[PDB]
Amino acid sequence: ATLKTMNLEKISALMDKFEHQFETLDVQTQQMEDTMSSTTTLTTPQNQVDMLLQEMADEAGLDLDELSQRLARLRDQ
Amino acid sequence: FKAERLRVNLRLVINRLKLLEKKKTELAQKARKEIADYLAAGKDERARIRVEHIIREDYLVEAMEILELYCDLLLARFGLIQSMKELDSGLAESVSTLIWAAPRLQSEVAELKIVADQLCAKYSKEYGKLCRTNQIGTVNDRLMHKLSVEAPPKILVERYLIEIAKNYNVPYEPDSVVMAE
Amino acid sequence: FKAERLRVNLRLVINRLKLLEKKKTELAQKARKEIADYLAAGKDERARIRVEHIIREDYLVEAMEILELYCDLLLARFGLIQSMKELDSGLAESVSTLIWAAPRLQSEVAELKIVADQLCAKYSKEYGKLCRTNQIGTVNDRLMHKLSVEAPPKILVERYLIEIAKNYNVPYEPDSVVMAE
Amino acid sequence: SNMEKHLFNLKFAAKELSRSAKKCDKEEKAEKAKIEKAIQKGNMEVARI
Repeated sequence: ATLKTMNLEKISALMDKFEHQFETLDVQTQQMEDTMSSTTTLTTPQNQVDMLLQEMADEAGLDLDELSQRLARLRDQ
Repeated sequence: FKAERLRVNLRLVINRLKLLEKKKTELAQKARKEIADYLAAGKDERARIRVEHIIREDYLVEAMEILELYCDLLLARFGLIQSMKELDSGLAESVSTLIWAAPRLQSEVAELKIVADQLCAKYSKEYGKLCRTNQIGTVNDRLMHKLSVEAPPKILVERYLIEIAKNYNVPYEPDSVVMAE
Repeated sequence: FKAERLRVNLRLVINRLKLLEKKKTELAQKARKEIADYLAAGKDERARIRVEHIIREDYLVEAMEILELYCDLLLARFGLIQSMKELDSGLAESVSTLIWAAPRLQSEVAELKIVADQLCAKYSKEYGKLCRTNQIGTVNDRLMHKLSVEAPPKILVERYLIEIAKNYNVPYEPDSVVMAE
Repeated sequence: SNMEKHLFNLKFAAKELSRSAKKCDKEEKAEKAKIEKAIQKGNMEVARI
């Protein structure tokens, strides 16, 4: 009864649907990642976290503005 | 019309433009890293389009800065424009540019649309849904070009790529065909 | 039509193509082991068809990369195409290739079909259910070949087998009849 | 009257923000310690987050 109801073809289709659904869910998660990283950007700069990581790496002992100004120069050129 | 509404909305536009400028700057700084990474993995045209996004965003930032300047000028001379019925030579450029840019940035900032409406309903000489379209032919050329929608020159993009590769300590072989012209 | 819908769907297609590219790469790396094992157990033609699957998947990956490039270009010039009614020379290739590939990858990615529809309902010159079929004769040849459906050349398959056997430290006797031609 | 209760609410929100800042400070300390104990094991992304 079960196999007649839940055949192999139905299984394959259902599993493919599962896979595609969760791929779509990954896309959703990536979309939310991008947005949340864009929103909370003033409260979480990059330079600060970089400096903290470098300092704490030097401590734990392991190795790992002018740019925009020059781009402005190019824009003026 | 209501003048205090215009004044308040101008202040709000100023503040919103400040915040958006800072935010766009941060996002650009964070995306340049991605551009470098794409450059450091074979992909070259991809990073090219990314830096195209970047330069467009930076033009937007510059346009917003100029717009904030004009808005602050208008907020300063508010007392002058609130009395006279016809605008002067000093405010003509500001008003024209602002009314022309309102529909351009209506998505990023909304108060700008209200400002444009207040200015349209305030003036009648060459002002309106159709009269403004013809009377906005004296807006700032610099801002008009920065806020325009056109593919930047490939040489500028190539130079941006070269520089971004230099700063991030990564190689990049710019196309000689573009570097020549 | 709705433009914001197109923009959002383009971004979604980009992200989905990125993820699918990474996933396909991992799957290929995991299947090359199986191909080697089949080679190390007498079976040769079996591993041949398996590597055929692999090369087809890799062509798919390359096509998806190019498609992502074109989608990002379109997302960049969105501001330009959103105003003009007729496409330009720069976006012609991208639009044609994307509309031609939409029904090809409609299974792997769905948003691509919506993008193609928005572009079809947006343009009218040589655009439609039938006009597009004739106006899509300027799509990228490279992508057209990569995404095509044809048995790859046996010499390429033999070279893939030789290399996969070399890397996995296993022997393989390629057919001289194929290595000669 | 209404002004008095509103003042009470204002001061409540003030000290609430104060204690929330203190909470964020101690959480910063905790995260700084967690990154220390995590970087030792060779995790770069965990440390970054």
